Amino acid sequence: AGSVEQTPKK
Amino acid sequence: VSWDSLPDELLLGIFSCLCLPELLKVSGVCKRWYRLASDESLWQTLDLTGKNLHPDVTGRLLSQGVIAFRCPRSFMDQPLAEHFSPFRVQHMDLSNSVIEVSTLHGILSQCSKLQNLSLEGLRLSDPIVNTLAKNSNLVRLNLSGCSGFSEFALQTLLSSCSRLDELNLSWCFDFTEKHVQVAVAHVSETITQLNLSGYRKNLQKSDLSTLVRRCPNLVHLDLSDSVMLKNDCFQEFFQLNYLQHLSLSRCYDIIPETLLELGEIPTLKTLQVFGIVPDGTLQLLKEALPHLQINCSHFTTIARPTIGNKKNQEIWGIKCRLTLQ
Amino acid sequence: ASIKLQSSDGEIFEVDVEIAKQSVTIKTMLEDLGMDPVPLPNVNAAILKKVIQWCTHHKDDPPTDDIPVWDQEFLKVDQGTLFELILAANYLDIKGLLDVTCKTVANMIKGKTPEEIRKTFNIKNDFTEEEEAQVRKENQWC
Amino acid sequence: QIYYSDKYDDEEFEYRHVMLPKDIAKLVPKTHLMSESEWRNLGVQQSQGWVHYMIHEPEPHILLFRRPL
Repeated sequence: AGSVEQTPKK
Repeated sequence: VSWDSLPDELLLGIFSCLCLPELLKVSGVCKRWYRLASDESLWQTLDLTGKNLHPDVTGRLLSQGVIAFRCPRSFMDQPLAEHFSPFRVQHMDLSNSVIEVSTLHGILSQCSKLQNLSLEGLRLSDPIVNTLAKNSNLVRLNLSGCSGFSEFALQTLLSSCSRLDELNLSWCFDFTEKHVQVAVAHVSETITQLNLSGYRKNLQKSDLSTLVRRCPNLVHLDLSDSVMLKNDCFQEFFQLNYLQHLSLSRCYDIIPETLLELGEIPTLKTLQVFGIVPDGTLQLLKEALPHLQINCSHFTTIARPTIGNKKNQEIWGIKCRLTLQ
Repeated sequence: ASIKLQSSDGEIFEVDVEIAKQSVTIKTMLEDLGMDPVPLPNVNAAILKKVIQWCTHHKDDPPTDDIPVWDQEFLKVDQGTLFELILAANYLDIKGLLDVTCKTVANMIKGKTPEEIRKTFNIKNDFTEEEEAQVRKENQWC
Repeated sequence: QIYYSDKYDDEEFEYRHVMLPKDIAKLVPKTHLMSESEWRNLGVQQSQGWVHYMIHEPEPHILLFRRPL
């Protein structure tokens, strides 16, 4: 499970 | 000149040229015109997209013999206060509406004739899903993003719909591995389009195996966001002699090189593999597999009533005569 | 190539068989019962002449929304004529003529209030005041 | 290029909107909403469980999301 699914930082 | 002598069929012929609000206006002319304005022949196709209305009204409109009902993104956030007899509706889109579980149940409990249904984005329940199983002629069913029902209710529905052609059962967020396993073990063998994306860890390679074993006629198979699927599952797709459209986006453990195998599937036309091709390499994949269209379809068409051409007001190819535009 | 039709009042019209074919009634009358003219007891000479005029204009047409320019002037007639044309279109079963005539009457209905409708077409208004408000109530939703 | 708003909640849902640049915005469907597979395919990057639940018609380039608390 590569590539993190989260919002990019500001 | 007396127009009262003019036969019913000819008034219906004139009425059929009226847009919806114009049609309701003329019902307030006489008891005869009122009778004919609600006829049947006039109410076959109805589009109320985005309409805020009481569910008693929608029940009443449906009781007039609506065959195709387009009503996505509507608001029916009041309780039903009336009882209804069976509806004739065969094609219905209620996706992404504001409607309570009980109201939805009230409407659907009167439906047995659905051929095409979308409840995409709606909270359901076991009684809803169980009552849906009355519609054993369903050809296209969209339950994408739906929730509130058990794997037991799902099984009954899937066992009833033994002629299903398109199933979108993706992103049902409260699904466990039980739902997924019921899905693959109970979908009709007739299915040619399946979207079962969004289950990640709850969908295993063995589930793909079950599916392929049971459903040899798959033409569209969308298993986006299924982390457990790697290149060791790829031989499963070769058991599908009709497969044309495969999606494996964000199946992160797939090594980009191994996608070359899928180029050996003789019937394959398109492949979606968003999120797993390293930046600056996509054109390599494309040029390596030039008989395929790769990453050109962001969106699913599976059991979707209305797609593309930026306007489109058709519901599974049916243009609705009565509309608020 | 040519065929004869007799109107209700006795006048006989000679027309092309393909033009007369546009009428399904005349089409279904030509298979059984032979020997010209074909009696049409329900359309008179005045209306039949108009019908034949129309069918001649649309003889090469292949065939919802938009009354062609020619049909607009053709239908510029009194309510009596138009009323007869619809019945003739229905009796003779001419789809395209039924289409444009019905649209024309509907275009008259478009805009006019339910009170103007019972006047401009002279229609009897039964059950007023209570029922009329109850109809308005049922259609409030729209 | 893609703007991600701050999140606020009610007793039931957390909410965010996403502002798309013109090139991505032109791909946004007009006739349905996007499942998570679909908005991720578009390039939208956020956490799991966000649901594109309504179309804001005046501004198609703005995507409205919510997720259960």
